[PDB]
Amino acid sequence: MVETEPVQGCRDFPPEAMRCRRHLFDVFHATAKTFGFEEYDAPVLESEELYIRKAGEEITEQMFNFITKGGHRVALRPEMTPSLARLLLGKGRSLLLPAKWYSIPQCWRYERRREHYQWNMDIVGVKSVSAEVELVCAACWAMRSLGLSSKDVGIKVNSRKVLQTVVEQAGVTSDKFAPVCVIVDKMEKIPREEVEAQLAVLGLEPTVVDAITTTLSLKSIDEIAQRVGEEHEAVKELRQFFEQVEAYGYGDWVLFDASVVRGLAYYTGIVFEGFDREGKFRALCGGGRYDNLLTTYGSPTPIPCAGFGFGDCVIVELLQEKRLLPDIPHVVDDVVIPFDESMRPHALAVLRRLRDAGRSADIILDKKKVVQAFNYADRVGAVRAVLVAPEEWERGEVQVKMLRGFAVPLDRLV
Amino acid sequence: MVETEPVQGCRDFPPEAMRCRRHLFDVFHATAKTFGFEEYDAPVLESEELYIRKAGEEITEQMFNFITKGGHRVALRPEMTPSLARLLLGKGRSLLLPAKWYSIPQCWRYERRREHYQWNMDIVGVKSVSAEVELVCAACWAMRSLGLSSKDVGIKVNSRKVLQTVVEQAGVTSDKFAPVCVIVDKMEKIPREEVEAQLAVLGLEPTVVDAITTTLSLKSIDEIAQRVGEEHEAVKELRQFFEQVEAYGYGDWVLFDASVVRGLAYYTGIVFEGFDREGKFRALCGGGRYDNLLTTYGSPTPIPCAGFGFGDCVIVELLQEKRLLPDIPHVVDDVVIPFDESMRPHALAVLRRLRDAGRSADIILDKKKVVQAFNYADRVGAVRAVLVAPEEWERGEVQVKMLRGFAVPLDRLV
Ligand SMILES: N[C@@H](Cc1c[nH]c[nH+]1)C(=O)O
Ligand SMILES: N[C@@H](Cc1c[nH]c[nH+]1)C(=O)O
Ligand SMILES: Cc1nc(N)ccc1Br
Ligand SMILES: Cc1nc(N)ccc1Br
Repeated sequence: MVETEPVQGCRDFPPEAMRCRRHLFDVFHATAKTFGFEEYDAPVLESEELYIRKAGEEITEQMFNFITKGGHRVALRPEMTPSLARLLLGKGRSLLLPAKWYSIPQCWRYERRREHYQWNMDIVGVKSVSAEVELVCAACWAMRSLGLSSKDVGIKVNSRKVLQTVVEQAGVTSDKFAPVCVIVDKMEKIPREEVEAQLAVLGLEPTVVDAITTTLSLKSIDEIAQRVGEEHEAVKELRQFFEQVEAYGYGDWVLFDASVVRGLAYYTGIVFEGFDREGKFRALCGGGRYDNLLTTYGSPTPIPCAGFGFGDCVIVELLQEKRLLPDIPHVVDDVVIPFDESMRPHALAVLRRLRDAGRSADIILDKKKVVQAFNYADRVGAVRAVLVAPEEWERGEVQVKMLRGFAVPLDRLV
Repeated sequence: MVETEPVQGCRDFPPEAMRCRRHLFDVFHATAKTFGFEEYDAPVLESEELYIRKAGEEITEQMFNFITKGGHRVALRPEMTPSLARLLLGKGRSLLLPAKWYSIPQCWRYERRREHYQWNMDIVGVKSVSAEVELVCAACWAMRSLGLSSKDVGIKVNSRKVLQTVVEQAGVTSDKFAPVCVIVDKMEKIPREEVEAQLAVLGLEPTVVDAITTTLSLKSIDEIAQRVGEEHEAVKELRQFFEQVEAYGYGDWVLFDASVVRGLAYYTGIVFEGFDREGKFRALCGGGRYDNLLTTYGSPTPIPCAGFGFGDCVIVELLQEKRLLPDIPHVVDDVVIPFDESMRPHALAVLRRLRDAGRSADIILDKKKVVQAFNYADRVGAVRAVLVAPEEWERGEVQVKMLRGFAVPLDRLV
């Protein structure tokens, strides 16, 4: 035999598993359309340039890359956001803004699974927190559409500006801010002592760290205000954020967590994460504001951006745990059963009529006995079995039977 | 700047181009559902083993492949059919047959464009030509659904068994039959003299070639019969085929062409190609019967298979040529315009109501003047603009205006 298992770390999607994936993707699509985003795509294979940010990131560290025969540096994309930036940047003044773009790219890592699908939603050209508000509400919407509630999940929200103020006041050149987020992002996962030591390696001093941990463990926006001011950008922003989410009707879904930073270098302002309220699973989704990526890529004018990624794995685990992923059995409207081979030409004409009317229909393709054909109809989840027999055809009729046996005229079938 | 162009031979799909791709994919999906096929997927990255057939094929020759860091032979799939076989074979006795599986994989080649999307439709477990009939009718259906007619296109049909009989009677061991098809497949593309010389290289003699070209240029099924018999498999098959397609209502779409072989090694019986009736474009789609692939992959019992691939490029060129690809402008049902920032909380509640009712709606995310907001609504193709102003909100109303301005109650919006 040839190897029937897929390549290391990659999933097969036979029809059963594919119905589960469609169930999910359908929601990502429907949500995106509900929120007015526009679909886009770009190649899974990008130039390796695009992902060299040098902030010790997990996503750049764990990169599926290789060299073409021509000697060019390429890589299977680990995330979408850089591809988006390339596209947006490719369009100059010609891109109407604001722009709301979404996609469901397969993304790759080398190491544990090595690929996944990630819904991406991004808003371009909106300075205000109204964008983050929309994005966060989109993630909730999607989760709600999958049957989840604010009892089951929520979205932790923060701003990196708070910590930016604190880092800056510590005398630390602003270049250090990206690696500091990537290290502090590991605060939950790994112990307190082993995070400290990373910051010491990147040249930071002890009193400047104290203020980091303290601010990380601040429990409220009012507590942040005490430390930084009530008309600091972040406080006004976050109050506006929570006020807007409150008004849209999703206030029970969102909450402030000062420990939330995310592990990506490019986030400048608000950042967020979906999580289950039982503490069982990793982040359901993740995003934030990244107002300087496109300047970094060489845009002559800075372009404000915000968005998120919502993976295809954790959501499923969670939906299984909550018994919200029932087997989706296959369905087709009609199965057309010729009484025998002499009725095939006639069964085809029937098949053609049914399909013309927008119905999904099979016709039995092999030579088989009526009861075996009917069993088959049940097995593939036919709503209806349509028997084409010679005695009924002579009368201009067929025999129909609902699975979930009467004589019926041809016109009246549809 | 970073490089804004995609990697060599790969396409970007910004929203405009993506709407064109959805237009097409929608039809592939809808057709598949109409014909009762089940979606599946597998990884774009496969083991290179899977494609070593050694019949001098163009698809194996032009393979996008590389080695992982672990030293394993892998490759971006050039086609789907081998992946399908792996899947089908992975399921043993447990796969209910017949099975009808479809997918729209991106496929890859190294060399001219290096990737494309290819609708795949395959039927597994059906001995009879009813499968090829269904497949061919599916391809037509799809093309018809894109606005094309039998005046514009058709599907040339043949059987490799005819040539098999002729090759065998020439004393040529059956091993030679796969390379002979791959060479003769180049009969249209390259000149008569340069095809002859390929067959001479693979050890064939002169009189055996004469019979090949003559049979290739036979113009009718009746002419084939003269040469091989009226109850040769192929003649009975093809008559059954054309009779069945005739009965389904698509007889004007299909026709016999003895020169049709396809360039793939695995086809055993009936084979077909879509083409434009003006002689301008390459093959729109291509397929056939491959009853021994799964035996070749190590199946303990032979499993009959048939199917086709339908690329995303030629169809588009053709649809453009026939003016059947109009710009699909963006649409959204509602754009919600707060009179000003003090009306935002209220505009959100409105936004929430609209979306709850299944409508697609935006809300203006930046701070902007009403007329600029309304311009924007037009630019993104809003069907309707919904103005949330303080005088109307106090009355429990909004101002609605159709783009393709009245006071309206909130309940009555939906
Ligand atoms: N690229 C981010 C998600 C994101 C989309 N837009 C902004 N952020 C991630 O992989 O987590
Ligand atoms: N794999 C074939 C198409 C096909 C699908 N099933 C059978 N044949 C191609 O690339 O042309
Ligand atoms: C979980 C994950 N994250 C990435 N960034 C890329 C692939 C995979 Br799998
Ligand atoms: C036209 C084409 N054919 C393949 N087999 C693979 C990629 C591409 Br592009």
